[PDB]
Amino acid sequence: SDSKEVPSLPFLRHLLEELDSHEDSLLLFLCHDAAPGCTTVTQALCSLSQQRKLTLAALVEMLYVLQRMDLLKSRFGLSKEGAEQLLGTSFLTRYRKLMVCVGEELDSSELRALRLFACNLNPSLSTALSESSRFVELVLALENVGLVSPSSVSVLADMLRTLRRLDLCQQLVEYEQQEQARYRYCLHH
Repeated sequence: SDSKEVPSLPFLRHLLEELDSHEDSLLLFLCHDAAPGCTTVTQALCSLSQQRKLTLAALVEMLYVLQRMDLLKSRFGLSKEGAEQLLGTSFLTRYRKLMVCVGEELDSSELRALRLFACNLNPSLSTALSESSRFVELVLALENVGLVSPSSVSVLADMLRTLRRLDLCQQLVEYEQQEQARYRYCLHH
Protein backbone atom coordinates (compact mmCIF):
# COMPACT_ATOMS: atom_id res chain seq x y z
CA SER A 1 0.00 0.00 0.00
CA ASP A 2 0.99 3.64 -0.50
CA SER A 3 2.08 5.06 2.86
CA LYS A 4 1.68 8.56 1.41
CA GLU A 5 -2.09 8.32 1.88
CA VAL A 6 -1.62 7.52 5.57
CA PRO A 7 -0.66 10.38 7.93
CA SER A 8 1.39 9.29 10.96
CA LEU A 9 -0.46 8.94 14.27
CA PRO A 10 1.83 11.38 16.12
CA PHE A 11 0.89 14.01 13.54
CA LEU A 12 -2.74 13.14 14.32
CA ARG A 13 -2.60 13.16 18.13
CA HIS A 14 -1.08 16.62 17.83
CA LEU A 15 -3.94 17.68 15.57
CA LEU A 16 -6.42 16.49 18.22
CA GLU A 17 -5.13 19.02 20.75
CA GLU A 18 -6.92 21.57 18.57
CA LEU A 19 -10.40 20.12 19.07
CA ASP A 20 -12.69 20.77 22.03
CA SER A 21 -15.01 18.31 23.78
CA HIS A 22 -17.92 18.93 21.42
CA GLU A 23 -15.75 18.31 18.36
CA ASP A 24 -14.36 15.16 19.99
CA SER A 25 -17.91 13.85 20.41
CA LEU A 26 -18.69 14.54 16.76
CA LEU A 27 -15.60 12.67 15.59
CA LEU A 28 -16.35 9.73 17.88
CA PHE A 29 -19.84 9.61 16.34
CA LEU A 30 -18.38 9.69 12.82
CA CYS A 31 -16.22 6.70 13.81
CA HIS A 32 -19.09 4.82 15.47
CA ASP A 33 -19.28 1.98 12.93
CA ALA A 34 -15.55 1.56 12.30
CA ALA A 35 -14.30 2.07 15.87
CA PRO A 36 -16.73 0.19 18.17
CA GLY A 37 -16.41 0.50 21.94
CA CYS A 38 -14.13 3.54 21.79
CA THR A 39 -14.65 6.36 24.28
CA THR A 40 -11.78 8.69 23.36
CA VAL A 41 -10.79 10.17 20.00
CA THR A 42 -7.30 8.72 20.44
CA GLN A 43 -8.76 5.21 20.63
CA ALA A 44 -10.91 5.81 17.56
CA LEU A 45 -7.93 7.01 15.51
CA CYS A 46 -5.81 4.07 16.64
CA SER A 47 -8.61 1.72 15.62
CA LEU A 48 -8.87 3.37 12.21
CA SER A 49 -5.09 3.17 11.82
CA GLN A 50 -5.20 -0.57 12.55
CA GLN A 51 -7.69 -0.97 9.71
CA ARG A 52 -5.83 1.44 7.41
CA LYS A 53 -8.98 3.55 7.25
CA LEU A 54 -7.22 6.62 8.66
CA THR A 55 -6.28 8.10 5.30
CA LEU A 56 -5.58 11.66 4.20
CA ALA A 57 -9.08 11.74 2.71
CA ALA A 58 -10.69 10.55 5.95
CA LEU A 59 -8.98 13.22 8.04
CA VAL A 60 -9.78 15.93 5.50
CA GLU A 61 -13.45 14.91 5.51
CA MET A 62 -13.53 14.91 9.30
CA LEU A 63 -12.11 18.42 9.46
CA TYR A 64 -14.48 19.62 6.74
CA VAL A 65 -17.52 18.24 8.56
CA LEU A 66 -16.30 19.99 11.73
CA GLN A 67 -15.93 23.16 9.66
CA ARG A 68 -12.31 23.52 10.76
CA MET A 69 -11.04 25.18 7.61
CA ASP A 70 -8.21 26.60 9.72
CA LEU A 71 -6.87 23.09 10.33
CA LEU A 72 -7.42 22.04 6.70
CA LYS A 73 -5.12 24.91 5.71
CA SER A 74 -2.45 24.56 8.40
CA ARG A 75 -2.23 20.76 8.39
CA PHE A 76 -3.04 19.85 4.79
CA GLY A 77 -2.65 23.08 2.83
CA LEU A 78 -6.19 22.71 1.54
CA SER A 79 -8.77 25.41 0.92
CA LYS A 80 -12.47 24.66 1.41
CA GLU A 81 -12.77 23.73 -2.28
CA GLY A 82 -9.69 21.52 -2.13
CA ALA A 83 -11.25 19.62 0.76
CA GLU A 84 -14.60 19.31 -1.01
CA GLN A 85 -12.81 17.39 -3.76
CA LEU A 86 -12.19 14.60 -1.24
CA LEU A 87 -15.69 14.32 0.20
CA GLY A 88 -17.14 10.84 -0.20
CA THR A 89 -13.79 9.13 -0.76
CA SER A 90 -13.13 7.50 2.63
CA PHE A 91 -14.85 5.09 5.02
CA LEU A 92 -17.06 7.91 6.32
CA THR A 93 -20.70 7.52 5.37
CA ARG A 94 -23.17 10.11 4.16
CA TYR A 95 -25.45 8.96 7.00
CA ARG A 96 -22.99 9.86 9.76
CA LYS A 97 -21.75 13.06 8.12
CA LEU A 98 -25.32 14.24 7.50
CA MET A 99 -26.33 13.63 11.10
CA VAL A 100 -23.41 15.70 12.37
CA CYS A 101 -24.27 18.55 10.03
CA VAL A 102 -27.96 18.53 10.90
CA GLY A 103 -27.05 18.59 14.58
CA GLU A 104 -25.04 21.77 14.02
CA GLU A 105 -28.08 23.45 12.41
CA LEU A 106 -30.18 22.98 15.53
CA ASP A 107 -30.21 25.29 18.54
CA SER A 108 -30.57 24.10 22.14
CA SER A 109 -34.33 24.69 22.26
CA GLU A 110 -34.87 22.68 19.08
CA LEU A 111 -32.63 19.91 20.38
CA ARG A 112 -34.55 19.83 23.66
CA ALA A 113 -37.84 19.54 21.76
CA LEU A 114 -36.44 16.67 19.70
CA ARG A 115 -35.27 14.80 22.80
CA LEU A 116 -38.77 15.19 24.24
CA PHE A 117 -40.38 13.95 21.01
CA ALA A 118 -38.12 10.90 21.13
CA CYS A 119 -38.98 10.08 24.74
CA ASN A 120 -42.70 10.44 23.98
CA LEU A 121 -42.36 8.02 21.06
CA ASN A 122 -40.38 5.61 23.23
CA PRO A 123 -40.25 6.36 26.99
CA SER A 124 -37.40 3.85 27.35
CA LEU A 125 -35.11 6.48 25.80
CA SER A 126 -35.39 8.70 28.88
CA THR A 127 -32.55 6.78 30.54
CA ALA A 128 -30.30 7.35 27.52
CA LEU A 129 -31.01 11.07 27.22
CA SER A 130 -30.66 14.12 29.45
CA GLU A 131 -30.61 17.91 29.13
CA SER A 132 -26.93 17.61 28.23
CA SER A 133 -27.40 15.13 25.37
CA ARG A 134 -26.06 16.32 22.01
CA PHE A 135 -27.87 15.66 18.73
CA VAL A 136 -25.38 12.92 17.83
CA GLU A 137 -26.13 11.30 21.17
CA LEU A 138 -29.87 11.49 20.41
CA VAL A 139 -29.19 9.80 17.06
CA LEU A 140 -27.23 6.99 18.71
CA ALA A 141 -29.98 6.53 21.31
CA LEU A 142 -32.55 6.17 18.53
CA GLU A 143 -30.25 3.77 16.66
CA ASN A 144 -29.74 1.66 19.76
CA VAL A 145 -33.44 0.86 20.09
CA GLY A 146 -33.92 0.39 16.35
CA LEU A 147 -35.85 3.57 15.55
CA VAL A 148 -33.29 4.77 12.99
CA SER A 149 -30.42 3.24 11.05
CA PRO A 150 -28.24 4.19 8.07
CA SER A 151 -31.05 2.92 5.81
CA SER A 152 -34.01 4.40 7.70
CA VAL A 153 -34.19 7.90 9.14
CA SER A 154 -37.88 8.66 8.60
CA VAL A 155 -38.55 8.73 12.35
CA LEU A 156 -36.02 11.54 12.69
CA ALA A 157 -37.38 13.26 9.58
CA ASP A 158 -40.84 13.10 11.18
CA MET A 159 -39.49 14.63 14.38
CA LEU A 160 -37.91 17.47 12.42
CA ARG A 161 -41.16 18.03 10.52
CA THR A 162 -43.06 18.29 13.82
CA LEU A 163 -40.49 20.89 14.89
CA ARG A 164 -41.41 22.70 11.66
CA ARG A 165 -37.83 22.45 10.40
CA LEU A 166 -39.01 21.25 7.00
CA ASP A 167 -35.59 22.14 5.59
CA LEU A 168 -33.83 19.59 7.81
CA CYS A 169 -36.66 17.09 7.33
CA GLN A 170 -36.16 17.36 3.57
CA GLN A 171 -32.43 16.67 3.85
CA LEU A 172 -33.20 13.43 5.67
CA VAL A 173 -36.02 12.38 3.34
CA GLU A 174 -33.79 13.01 0.34
CA TYR A 175 -30.96 11.07 1.96
CA GLU A 176 -33.18 8.06 2.64
CA GLN A 177 -34.43 8.09 -0.95
CA GLN A 178 -30.88 8.39 -2.30
CA GLU A 179 -29.67 5.51 -0.14
CA GLN A 180 -32.64 3.37 -1.19
CA ALA A 181 -31.96 4.07 -4.87
CA ARG A 182 -28.26 3.27 -4.46
CA TYR A 183 -29.01 -0.03 -2.74
CA ARG A 184 -31.76 -1.06 -5.15
CA TYR A 185 -30.20 0.05 -8.44
CA CYS A 186 -26.48 0.01 -7.64
CA LEU A 187 -26.47 -2.94 -5.24
CA HIS A 188 -23.12 5.42 0.61
CA HIS A 189 -20.33 7.96 1.16
